[PDB]
Amino acid sequence: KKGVSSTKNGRDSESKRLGAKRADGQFVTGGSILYRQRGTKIYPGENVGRGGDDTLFAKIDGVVKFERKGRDKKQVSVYAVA
Amino acid sequence: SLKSIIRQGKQTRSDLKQLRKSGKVPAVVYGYGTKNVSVKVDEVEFIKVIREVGRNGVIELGVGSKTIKVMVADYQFDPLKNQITHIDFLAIN
Amino acid sequence: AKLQITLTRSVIGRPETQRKTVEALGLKKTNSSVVVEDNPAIRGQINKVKHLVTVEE
Amino acid sequence: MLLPKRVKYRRQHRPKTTGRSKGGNYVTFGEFGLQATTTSWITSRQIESARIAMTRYMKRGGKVWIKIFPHTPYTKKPLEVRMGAGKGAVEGWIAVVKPGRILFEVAGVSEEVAREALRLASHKLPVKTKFVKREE
RNA sequence: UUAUUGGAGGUAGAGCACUGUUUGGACGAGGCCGAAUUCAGACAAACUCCGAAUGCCAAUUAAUUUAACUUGGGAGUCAGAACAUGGGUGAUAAGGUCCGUGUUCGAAAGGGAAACAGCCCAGACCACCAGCUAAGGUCCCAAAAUAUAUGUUAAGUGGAAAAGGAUGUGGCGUUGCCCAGACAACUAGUAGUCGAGUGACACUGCGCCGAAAAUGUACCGGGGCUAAACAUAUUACCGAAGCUGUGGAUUGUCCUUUG
RNA sequence: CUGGGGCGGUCGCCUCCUAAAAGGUAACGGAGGCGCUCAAAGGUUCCCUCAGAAUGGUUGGAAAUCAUUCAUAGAGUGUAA
RNA sequence: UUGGCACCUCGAUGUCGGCUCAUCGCAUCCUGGGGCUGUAGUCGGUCCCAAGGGUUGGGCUGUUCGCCCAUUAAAGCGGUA
RNA sequence: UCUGGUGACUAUAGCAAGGAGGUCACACCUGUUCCCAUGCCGAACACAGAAGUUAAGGUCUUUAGCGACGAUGGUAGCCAACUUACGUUCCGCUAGAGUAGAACGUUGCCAGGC
Ligand SMILES: [Mg+2]
Ligand SMILES: [Mg+2]
Ligand SMILES: [Mg+2]
Ligand SMILES: [Mg+2]
Ligand SMILES: [Mg+2]
Ligand SMILES: [Mg+2]
Ligand SMILES: [Mg+2]
Ligand SMILES: [Mg+2]
Ligand SMILES: [Mg+2]
Ligand SMILES: [Mg+2]
Ligand SMILES: [Mg+2]
Ligand SMILES: [Mg+2]
Ligand SMILES: [Mg+2]
Ligand SMILES: [Mg+2]
Ligand SMILES: [Mg+2]
Ligand SMILES: [Mg+2]
Ligand SMILES: [Mg+2]
Ligand SMILES: [Mg+2]
Ligand SMILES: [Mg+2]
Repeated sequence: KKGVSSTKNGRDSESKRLGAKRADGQFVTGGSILYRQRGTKIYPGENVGRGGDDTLFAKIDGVVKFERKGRDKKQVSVYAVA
Repeated sequence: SLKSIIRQGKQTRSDLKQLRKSGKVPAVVYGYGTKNVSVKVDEVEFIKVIREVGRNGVIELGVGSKTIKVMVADYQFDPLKNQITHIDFLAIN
Repeated sequence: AKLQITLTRSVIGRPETQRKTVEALGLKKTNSSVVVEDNPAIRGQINKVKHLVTVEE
Repeated sequence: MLLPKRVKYRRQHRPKTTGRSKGGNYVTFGEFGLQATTTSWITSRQIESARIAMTRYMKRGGKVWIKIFPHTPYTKKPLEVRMGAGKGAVEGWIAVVKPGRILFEVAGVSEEVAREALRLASHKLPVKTKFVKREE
């Protein structure tokens, strides 16, 4: 029956949905979103262009592949061929 | 001088510890003039490797033929039972 | 090159994937049977839903 | 009363008290060691109260170290309040021992003396202990 | 769902190269105790040069089974609970509270756990004085072995507690004392005379004490047990509304030669 | 809102951790910010590489410029992570 | 005892002290039996086994508790809504 | 084959040391009238040139001492199963991190001249 101290913070942000939005192998279309981040965790490759610091999105038709070309960097390409 | 082992038949299961209750110890061999053969030496004679030179030395084992002039490379000494498991061998060539 | 499966233990009280595998072999209630051709697609399923089934030959 | 000087954040979790020991279970410094075998905490005041009882039987002779410096804080909410408004302040420090890791290493002594003095400080600790000497 | 391949991400673990915390050795940095670095060690939810088990999205992939989705009428729920594990809070306190993830109850009757929504087996369409089996058991109340073989304990441990204490008792290992004769016991102040074991350690199973609460024995369910207890294996048998045998029920599929 | 209520503190957005290697995921659990600023701190074309550690050199902050050498990012990015 | 949790009771489970009347544990206050004393004896300290029986009259405050007076072989600690 | 230009290969390729040469090809320098320009100075950028030099850059051959890659065996963790309230065992799959065996002083496409 004693007056307990006041908390200070609580107070979380909401969320953002991150991570992969398509996966290795399937068939995508020329506006769709591959991957998105608050930075650059995956560089783009051929036929994939960046957005405003986010949302690696495929230029044209095809299927997707993930790939590395340095020792740490990773990239995404789409080949329209089939 | 005094060692012997059997070429431990590979792909053993996780019942490897109920033969460690008897005083065995698994081991492998390396070396220039060999290929990696898992052996099963019994540690009852491993009060008799201190009794030749100590730690650094040479003692042969004879797993069939080709008693390798070897040297004790490393332990895996797990306490709380005061025992040694998985010692290793290394030829000198 | 044949296997016949028999469901011996029951299916309630087992988690949601193993209860969902055991109809894909075709078993439907206990003490049933089904005869299946041997296939490495089959003998991966009965590894998962082992400790229930009794097989032979 | 060994304390950390600086601590990043003053209110932290409690360590996962399972498993084996990380390492540090081979003695390196003294000839004679004392390791543990059961899984409690030690609360930064045993570790000096096992140091003063250790020193006086040897009359400050040979070298004696410790090996367990407490890093983690732990908080006790004040005298009889209802549950939940935030964590309480710290009151001590702690370092969790796993089974099978060395507490004390002593040197500069015969065997028959130091084996007594480790026993006399093994009753000041909330753990079960066992004598040991330089795995060779 | 499963095998195959290809992938996303940084937990458990590990580690000190990174920001930070550390105890030890030599290392310089005034005129008798201290000021950068180096060696050997440690710690971490907001520390990672590393980094799995599993899950997760996709193969125009192959095997097995039965769903899935679009539209349109009709709702009900928005007071959950206990177990098993990963966690925060709490005091590694609760039949506590709060999330993840499974099961069962809720909405599920039977058999076992002495009785006992949440634990252990298993899902009741109804009949019969039929057989096998699951979980738990087999001297009696009460269906079934006073079964077989190896051992163990002497306390009712089984049939509720730790730190510690101790020539309890077994299978285990190492080692130093030895008919030249110790360790028991005699007589000397140099130590003589007695004829089969004695100490240290090291690891383990089973015990004992530590053990005090309130109508009446009083946690075995009771009688009672030195095997009717524990460990180790091998054999039958009982054991449910499970599954079979069989009679008729209602609905569906397929033959449809309407069975 | 509330581990019954008034009292104290909170009420929306942003960033971590808890969160259990996809996403998601609570608590009166742990830490921090914002309710703008910039006519150039926006666009383009070229070119350059850092904070420090030494080593000496009018002034000496221990360190306000100058060179030389070893510097993989140990600096910087208008604002908290 | 002071709390923590909200599981039963709000279509009522009457709540502190005291009188009446008990009943039960032993971690024992007296009495019975011992060990040990830094026990000369008489007294006294400390510990073990022991529930069969005993456990006081007054002033003060609603009191519980408490202090104080005069005794007694002693003025025990608790459970029983 | 070798020297140069442009590609791919996770630094196995690079730094750290040491020895070898020529400039037929890169450099080093000779200058600033012009092309252009240093918040200054043609050191750099550009331009004009070829007497010198292999010391330097780059090239080539050794050295595993610096980093880097790295197997077989183990041990911790762990999906599934069993037993149990123990900071648990036991059985069946996947399987690291550190540490050792070591491999390693690059590889290969296409051009123009030998
Ligand atoms: Mg960890
Ligand atoms: Mg954690
Ligand atoms: Mg709980
Ligand atoms: Mg849940
Ligand atoms: Mg259900
Ligand atoms: Mg019953
Ligand atoms: Mg009866
Ligand atoms: Mg029928
Ligand atoms: Mg309140
Ligand atoms: Mg996540
Ligand atoms: Mg209470
Ligand atoms: Mg509740
Ligand atoms: Mg009502
Ligand atoms: Mg009523
Ligand atoms: Mg009333
Ligand atoms: Mg008594
Ligand atoms: Mg009485
Ligand atoms: Mg009066
Ligand atoms: Mg010039």
